[PDB]
Amino acid sequence: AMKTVTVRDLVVGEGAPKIIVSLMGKTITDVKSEALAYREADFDILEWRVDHFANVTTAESVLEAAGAIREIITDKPLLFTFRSAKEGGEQALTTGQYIDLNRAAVDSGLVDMIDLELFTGDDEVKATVGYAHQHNVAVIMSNHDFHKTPAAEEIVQRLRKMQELGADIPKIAVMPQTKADVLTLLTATVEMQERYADRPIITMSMSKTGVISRLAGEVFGSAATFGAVKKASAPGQISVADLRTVLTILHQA
Amino acid sequence: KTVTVRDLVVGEGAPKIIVSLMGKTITDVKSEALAYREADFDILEWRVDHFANVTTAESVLEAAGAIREIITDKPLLFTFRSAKEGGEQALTTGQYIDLNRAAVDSGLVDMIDLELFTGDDEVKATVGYAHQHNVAVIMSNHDFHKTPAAEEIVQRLRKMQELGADIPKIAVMPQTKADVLTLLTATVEMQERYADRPIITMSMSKTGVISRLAGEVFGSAATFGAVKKASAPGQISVADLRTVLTILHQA
Ligand SMILES: [Cl-]
Ligand SMILES: [Cl-]
Repeated sequence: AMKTVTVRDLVVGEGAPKIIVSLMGKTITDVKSEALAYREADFDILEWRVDHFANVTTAESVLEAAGAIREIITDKPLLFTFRSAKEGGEQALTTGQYIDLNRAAVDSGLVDMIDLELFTGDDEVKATVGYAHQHNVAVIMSNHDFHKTPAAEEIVQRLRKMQELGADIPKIAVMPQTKADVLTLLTATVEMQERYADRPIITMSMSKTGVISRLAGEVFGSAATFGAVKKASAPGQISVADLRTVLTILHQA
Repeated sequence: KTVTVRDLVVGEGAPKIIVSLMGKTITDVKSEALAYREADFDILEWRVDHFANVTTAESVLEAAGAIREIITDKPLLFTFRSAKEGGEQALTTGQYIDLNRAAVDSGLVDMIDLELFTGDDEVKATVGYAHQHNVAVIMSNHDFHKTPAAEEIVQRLRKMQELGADIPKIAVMPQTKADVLTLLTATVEMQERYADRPIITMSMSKTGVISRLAGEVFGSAATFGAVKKASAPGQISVADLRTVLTILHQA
């Protein structure tokens, strides 16, 4: 049976899917103005897309920015996410730099969760998951394909490997090229959820064509969904207000 | 291609909303029609099988007239849902065909619903008759216990086209979550390979609700909502249905 994941008092895996929004700021000044602009938006988890932050290799700066968000947004769990260039991110980093950055986030005491990419390297992932858990920081383990939708079987295999590597919440986002691809993503979601999952999972088919996948998580088994405040962090994200509207209708229908 | 009934263009843009009106007497029918005046829907389906005196031709056409007098700006779809497809009363094939012919000849309805499994010759003759009077035909099939394989759902939709349906329609019942996706697969396959007109598909119950919401992407041209009482499992409130369809259209 599926256990839930509680982050800064939000319980993920129960009830209606939770809404995650991404905050993107190049400088400390932008991060602060965006955080202020997000303050009153209707979402559940705040993801900080750190790869949008210039010169992330200056430790003191990343810390300062994290502290700035944490003081403006006091009522939401914070997810620290450096999306690698490999998986659609805005910046290149070495594996070493990537792991150091996430370990720095963990020991800061400022973040509730970190995002770690499944294909970073098994050894590095196991170690960083261990380090996170030792500091009471949850891990969303992710995989993204911005060009195509892999076969359902391959999608399920990846989500299963995320569980094996210790993810608190497995997450996969794929790009549909056809309408059938959207159904392939939902099939994988259902099969994973019904046969192998023992914790919450997050799945999505990107683009306007895949939008339905961001709304039907309650029936098909995705525990959270991404929405946009102003600009999307990945294609297909709709406004958090509209997202909450639909999720509530579906929760009570 | 599209199907235009009055100023409503079916097959274009956001899926159109159909709601069912159910009443046993003329007074019930008037009461419901008045209540529906404010609801936001596109096509009014009269579930004739709920009417208590369907074998009295004078009564049925008075009820239809009553509805048309009240709802003057929406196309009216005349639907006698047979007991064998989950409806409220049983009629012989002859009575059912005669009832639909009388509806067509009345000039009061814009569309009729004919069940695919009525009998090929009777269906062809009634389709021809409706068309001769400029009445559109939604051809339907329902299964309240299971979901046929995708290939059989497609075959049925294809047969509906062959028999001259203006709009093929199929409703199936999911026993599992995978069955909901099977209905959507069949909808996509039909739409992309065989359809040359609008189609309506739905997986019933709350479990299949996605199928009532995602027609713009997957290829269903209309969807049923409920004003106060559902005409089949899984229908959601018409207001909420319009909200979701609009959000999906504007995404
Ligand atoms: Cl996303
Ligand atoms: Cl229905």
